[PDB]
Amino acid sequence: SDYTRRLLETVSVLLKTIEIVRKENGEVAEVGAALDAVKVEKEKLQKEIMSGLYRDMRRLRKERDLLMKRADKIVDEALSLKKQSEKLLRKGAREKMEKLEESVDIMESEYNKIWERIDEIDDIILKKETTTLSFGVRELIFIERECVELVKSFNRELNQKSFE
Amino acid sequence: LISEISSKSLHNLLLSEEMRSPNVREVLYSILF
Amino acid sequence: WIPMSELSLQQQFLLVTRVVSRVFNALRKT
Repeated sequence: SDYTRRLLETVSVLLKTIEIVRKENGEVAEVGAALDAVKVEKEKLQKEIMSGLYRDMRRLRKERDLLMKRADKIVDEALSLKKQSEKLLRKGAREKMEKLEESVDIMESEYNKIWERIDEIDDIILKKETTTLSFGVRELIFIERECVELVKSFNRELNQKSFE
Repeated sequence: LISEISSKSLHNLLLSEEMRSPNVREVLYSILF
Repeated sequence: WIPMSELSLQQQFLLVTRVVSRVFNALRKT
């Protein structure tokens, strides 16, 4: 939550610029450079937030894809066990039959576990979306329009001052 | 879809200031065409 | 998301201008 703190220092610098241009009649280019610095720092902060978010998104999505790949491995193994049981049914060896069914049952248990972890990865993905996308970027955008409308209001006041 | 989320966040429509039905939208689209 | 089938004419103008602004920002660095 330090994004609003660094940006709050930035807009405090912007209000300092506003005061020093209001008192001693500074150049408009200084206020333009200040607003451009706020804009580029907001863009860099948004890029940092997006970089971290895409990093954890790649991590979460790669773990989810690893889970589906392991599910593919486990269903391939289950199909192999079913095929082996189907071939062994024609022979009449009943001792390995129970072992095969127990191995299929524990495959099914780990498959249900994989589904549970897939769900608890998906909702984590959704929450890590919504928290950052509702707090960070939106706070930056709101304060960005706030600071640029402060700059525009001061520029209108200066235009009124200069034409009289 | 890298910039699509930022585009979703950026849009400043929070001032509605509209103050009917989507059928009216269709007939007005025809009028505009 | 609030899909575009409920917006206004000037709001759709805002959408197309933000699209063209992103395109211009992408292409102006050349």
